[PDB]
Amino acid sequence: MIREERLLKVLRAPHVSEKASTAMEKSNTIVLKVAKDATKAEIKAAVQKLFEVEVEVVNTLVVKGKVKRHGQRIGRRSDWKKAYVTLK
Amino acid sequence: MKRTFQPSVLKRNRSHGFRARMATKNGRQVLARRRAKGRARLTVS
Amino acid sequence: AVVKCKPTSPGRRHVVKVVNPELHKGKPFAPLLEKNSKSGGRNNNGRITTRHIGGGHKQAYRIVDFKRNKDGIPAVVERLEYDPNRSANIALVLYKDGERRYILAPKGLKAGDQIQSGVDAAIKPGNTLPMRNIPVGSTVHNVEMKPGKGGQLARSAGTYVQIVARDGAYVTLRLRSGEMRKVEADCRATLGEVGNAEHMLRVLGKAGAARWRGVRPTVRGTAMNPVDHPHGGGEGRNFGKHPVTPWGVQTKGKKTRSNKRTDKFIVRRRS
RNA sequence: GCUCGCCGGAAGACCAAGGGUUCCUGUCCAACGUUAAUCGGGGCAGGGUGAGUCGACCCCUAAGGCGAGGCCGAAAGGCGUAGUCGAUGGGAAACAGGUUAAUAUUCCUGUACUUGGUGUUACUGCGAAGGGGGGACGGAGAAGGCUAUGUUGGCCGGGCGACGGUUGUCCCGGUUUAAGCGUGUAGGCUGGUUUUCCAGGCAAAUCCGGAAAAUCAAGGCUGAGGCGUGAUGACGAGGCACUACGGUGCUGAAGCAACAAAUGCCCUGCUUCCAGGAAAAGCCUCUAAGCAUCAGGUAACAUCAAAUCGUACCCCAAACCGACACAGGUGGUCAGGUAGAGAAUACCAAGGCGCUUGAGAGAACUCGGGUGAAGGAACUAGGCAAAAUGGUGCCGUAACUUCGGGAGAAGGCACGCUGAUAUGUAGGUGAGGUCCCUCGCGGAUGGAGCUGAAAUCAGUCGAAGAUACCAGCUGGCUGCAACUGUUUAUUAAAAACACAGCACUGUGCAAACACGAAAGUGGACGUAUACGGUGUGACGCCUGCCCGGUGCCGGAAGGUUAAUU
RNA sequence: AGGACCGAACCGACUAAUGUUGAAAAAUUAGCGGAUGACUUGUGGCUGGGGGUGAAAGGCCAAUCAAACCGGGAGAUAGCU
Ligand SMILES: [K+]
Ligand SMILES: [K+]
Ligand SMILES: [K+]
Ligand SMILES: [K+]
Ligand SMILES: [K+]
Ligand SMILES: [K+]
Ligand SMILES: [K+]
Ligand SMILES: [K+]
Ligand SMILES: [K+]
Ligand SMILES: [K+]
Ligand SMILES: [K+]
Ligand SMILES: [K+]
Ligand SMILES: [K+]
Ligand SMILES: [K+]
Ligand SMILES: [K+]
Ligand SMILES: [K+]
Ligand SMILES: [K+]
Ligand SMILES: [K+]
Ligand SMILES: [Mg+2]
Ligand SMILES: [Mg+2]
Ligand SMILES: [Mg+2]
Ligand SMILES: [Mg+2]
Ligand SMILES: [Mg+2]
Ligand SMILES: [Mg+2]
Ligand SMILES: [Mg+2]
Ligand SMILES: [Mg+2]
Ligand SMILES: [Mg+2]
Ligand SMILES: [Mg+2]
Ligand SMILES: [Mg+2]
Ligand SMILES: [Mg+2]
Ligand SMILES: [Mg+2]
Ligand SMILES: [Mg+2]
Ligand SMILES: [Mg+2]
Ligand SMILES: [Mg+2]
Ligand SMILES: [Mg+2]
Ligand SMILES: [Mg+2]
Ligand SMILES: [Mg+2]
Ligand SMILES: [Mg+2]
Ligand SMILES: [Mg+2]
Ligand SMILES: [Mg+2]
Ligand SMILES: [Mg+2]
Ligand SMILES: [Mg+2]
Ligand SMILES: [Mg+2]
Ligand SMILES: [Mg+2]
Ligand SMILES: [Mg+2]
Ligand SMILES: [Mg+2]
Ligand SMILES: [Mg+2]
Ligand SMILES: [Mg+2]
Ligand SMILES: [Mg+2]
Ligand SMILES: [Mg+2]
Ligand SMILES: [Mg+2]
Ligand SMILES: [Mg+2]
Ligand SMILES: [Mg+2]
Ligand SMILES: [Mg+2]
Ligand SMILES: [Mg+2]
Ligand SMILES: [Mg+2]
Ligand SMILES: [Mg+2]
Ligand SMILES: [Mg+2]
Ligand SMILES: [Mg+2]
Ligand SMILES: [Mg+2]
Ligand SMILES: [Mg+2]
Ligand SMILES: [Mg+2]
Ligand SMILES: [Mg+2]
Ligand SMILES: [Mg+2]
Ligand SMILES: [Mg+2]
Ligand SMILES: [Mg+2]
Ligand SMILES: [Mg+2]
Ligand SMILES: [Mg+2]
Ligand SMILES: [Mg+2]
Ligand SMILES: [Mg+2]
Ligand SMILES: [Mg+2]
Ligand SMILES: [Mg+2]
Ligand SMILES: [Mg+2]
Ligand SMILES: [Mg+2]
Ligand SMILES: [Mg+2]
Ligand SMILES: [Mg+2]
Ligand SMILES: [Mg+2]
Repeated sequence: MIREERLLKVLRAPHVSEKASTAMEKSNTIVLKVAKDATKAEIKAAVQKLFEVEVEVVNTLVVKGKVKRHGQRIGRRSDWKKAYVTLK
Repeated sequence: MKRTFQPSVLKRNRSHGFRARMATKNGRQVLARRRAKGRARLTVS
Repeated sequence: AVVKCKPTSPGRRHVVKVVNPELHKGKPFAPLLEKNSKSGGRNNNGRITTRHIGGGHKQAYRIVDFKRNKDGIPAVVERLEYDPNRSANIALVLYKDGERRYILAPKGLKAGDQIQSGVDAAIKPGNTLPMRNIPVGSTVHNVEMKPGKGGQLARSAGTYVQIVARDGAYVTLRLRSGEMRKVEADCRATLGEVGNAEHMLRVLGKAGAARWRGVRPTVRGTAMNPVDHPHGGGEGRNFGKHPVTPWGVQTKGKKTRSNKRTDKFIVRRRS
């Protein structure tokens, strides 16, 4: 069992996009931004506890952050983890 | 024509990487010199 | 058997092969194999320490019984085999207790021949005895230099030692070099000559045949520049110095033995 | 959008390496783009990478690295044992179809599979860091059986033709379907079983090895493909509804056979040769200490688990290495048609491109090409360059030779198309059918159909039939080097280096010798038929005289002679 | 069978022309040699500077080689310009 304190940190935000919207309507799959170190088991437990739904499966990927400019200055956005959470 | 730089990340890291530098006294002196100069990148790592 | 190749190509014209139909066509006895990876004549500093070594065919090491210490138990020769690691052939022998070993194949040994080691063994080719139990004038091979150490002398194809004399603790041996040498009489020896005496009649025939045996080309010192070799240099073919090694030591007659420890055992130098 | 051209063993497709957002969408055109740019690999913003099965990680080792102790070394350190790392190698498992603007063996649909935990039930000797087996291995060659794949016919749908003809021996298109599961075939390997015993496998072993009997002679292992099922499904030419004119949505025929056929598969095989061809784990099996009505093992069933990281995109290139959007460099995989021996070459398919300045003009001269009267090497240092030869079959072929060669010597003849032999032959393939029949993936016998050279004879067109592309110039004398190789990356490829062969010489093994203050290590797990050094350089005939000089080897009377005393 | 033969890939680099502020700090085009081997190639490893490695050209050791490169002695010294 994963502690509620952990579960309350792993889900960061719903990911809003055309693919996310399509994933919701066509495959009953919510797309979430999750903690970089979140495992599939933690994401599953967090969604089931906090959103009060039944998760079939979690698929995850790491989005590499884009290199960007802000004047004569190179920055990099952070890498972040995306979860495709298929609901029952 | 074949030029001199034929990149391999494995060879790069084994030849010049942080752990290769740390493995010898003289490599550690490289790191000490680069820290003393205040290099942003100590090694190819 | 010594077979001349027909000159169907220039690299074959001079080839003389030693073809032995008795040798096992199939694979060696796997429990007595070990890997033997190549050095290129380089030591643990990674430096070439013996020149002219490199490449050639991959070779598994056959564990050969040079000690021949399994006394009293008869063994039958199962088969003769090619050994890439040495000039001699080897014999897979089966002891009566089910143990198999490789031995150097003596001249005349064949599948079915019985061999035995020990003080009480018959004076027959392939039998191993302490040299105190071998008649003076006997031809032997695989001769130990220290008791129990394993044979070190007369192991190459066609080689053998003559026990010329027995004087108390020691036997005097005539080696293939012509050297007369004392060894302890407790040192073992195998009766007979090492087989495959035709080995020396082979003619490689081509450069590549030496390359297959892991011999890289020898470059003559006189073909080099002075920086590389004492013999190097000259406008045209020049020499004009005493022949030396690459390291400057005279290489035509200068004696290099310096072993005061072992001088006592040398009755007469090969000379 | 239509047309044209170019690549097509690539200039297509998929990757590794490397790069790192270059991917997709919207928007912008300052700069970047060798021009303009509405376009872009450019700017800006947003989106996009979904895995028990692919890869990494992981287990396992190679070379090699590191290395507790250790040995060695002024110090730094060096080497190395136990170990522990290290892939480029060994080790579980997923396929087809559908889908996004952009991912997909990852999502969806369908159908699978693997390993491990836990529980239940039945039954049971389990137990390793130890033993044995296995994993587990070379080159070449040959042939058979196959498949991928192609071709043709059949089938199904459509067509009836911009200009003579075209209801046909006519035209166009399609004719696809996996893993898995079941079956066990062409082929390959091996005698099988039981009992008894045992100086071997560090101890033990019921395993392996060995020995001895008896019995049976046919059991086992391995194995492509095929077939069945998977699939009453999916896909499907096209058609019909909608069209944001980008595409969505719906529906759906046939879906067979024959022949040809790989470099792929059977095959880690077979045959053969010498240069004699990793390791370790997973796996199988054996026991030891130990544990015993327990653990543990085996099987079935249920259940749970299989994390993490990579996944976009380029990848013979405008994204990598070359300062460039650079005629350069870069490993693997895939391999359609016609002709062809072919992965050559020509033309095409799928697919991809026209190379990021154009427009004119039609001078000299330069570059890259075409043709050339008469002559034909007169050119020139030199036939440099060019021209030429060029295929297959057959005929024929000198000196010399180490008897292999020389040789494709030289030189010559035939070659297209049509018809006939023969409505398509020799040969290959092989159905129905009929027999036998262990009884099927089976013979045997048939020869339907299919495919199909080569030849001869006769005819016939052209100047020319190896018509294009493609594709040896040949001969004579002679120097050098035997030969195949190697070399001055970037002005020298040679007669230089190497070479097999030869000789001299050292070297008795703790070898000589080499690397190393040393320990050690190479030499070599070799042992004088071996190893090092040197010179010579296949082979043939040979290799003369000189030991005074300088080396080397041996000697040691005498002379001289160090530290020391 | 073969360091066998002809010939693509692949590996080379004999000749010529071009190019020489190049398309390219060594190439392109037409020819040319090897093409089962002393072959070739990927990945990784080892050898280190009076050192390596070298079928030997003083070749090669990161466009550098009769002693690499980088930093230091260092403002070497320069009866020379
Ligand atoms: K041998
Ligand atoms: K030589
Ligand atoms: K010389
Ligand atoms: K050198
Ligand atoms: K010379
Ligand atoms: K010279
Ligand atoms: K313009
Ligand atoms: K995985
Ligand atoms: K991992
Ligand atoms: K018409
Ligand atoms: K499968
Ligand atoms: K099937
Ligand atoms: K992907
Ligand atoms: K790649
Ligand atoms: K000549
Ligand atoms: K040449
Ligand atoms: K003399
Ligand atoms: K130096
Ligand atoms: Mg899933
Ligand atoms: Mg993932
Ligand atoms: Mg040598
Ligand atoms: Mg030699
Ligand atoms: Mg020279
Ligand atoms: Mg010198
Ligand atoms: Mg001279
Ligand atoms: Mg002279
Ligand atoms: Mg960008
Ligand atoms: Mg784009
Ligand atoms: Mg512009
Ligand atoms: Mg403008
Ligand atoms: Mg852009
Ligand atoms: Mg896998
Ligand atoms: Mg060490
Ligand atoms: Mg220590
Ligand atoms: Mg190790
Ligand atoms: Mg490991
Ligand atoms: Mg690997
Ligand atoms: Mg894509
Ligand atoms: Mg093979
Ligand atoms: Mg087929
Ligand atoms: Mg019809
Ligand atoms: Mg008409
Ligand atoms: Mg092939
Ligand atoms: Mg992709
Ligand atoms: Mg361009
Ligand atoms: Mg380019
Ligand atoms: Mg290439
Ligand atoms: Mg083709
Ligand atoms: Mg082509
Ligand atoms: Mg003109
Ligand atoms: Mg012309
Ligand atoms: Mg003319
Ligand atoms: Mg004319
Ligand atoms: Mg004329
Ligand atoms: Mg003429
Ligand atoms: Mg003339
Ligand atoms: Mg003239
Ligand atoms: Mg003239
Ligand atoms: Mg010419
Ligand atoms: Mg020409
Ligand atoms: Mg002359
Ligand atoms: Mg030559
Ligand atoms: Mg040559
Ligand atoms: Mg040059
Ligand atoms: Mg040249
Ligand atoms: Mg030693
Ligand atoms: Mg010579
Ligand atoms: Mg050849
Ligand atoms: Mg070269
Ligand atoms: Mg060329
Ligand atoms: Mg040739
Ligand atoms: Mg050729
Ligand atoms: Mg010179
Ligand atoms: Mg250089
Ligand atoms: Mg110097
Ligand atoms: Mg000073
Ligand atoms: Mg100065």
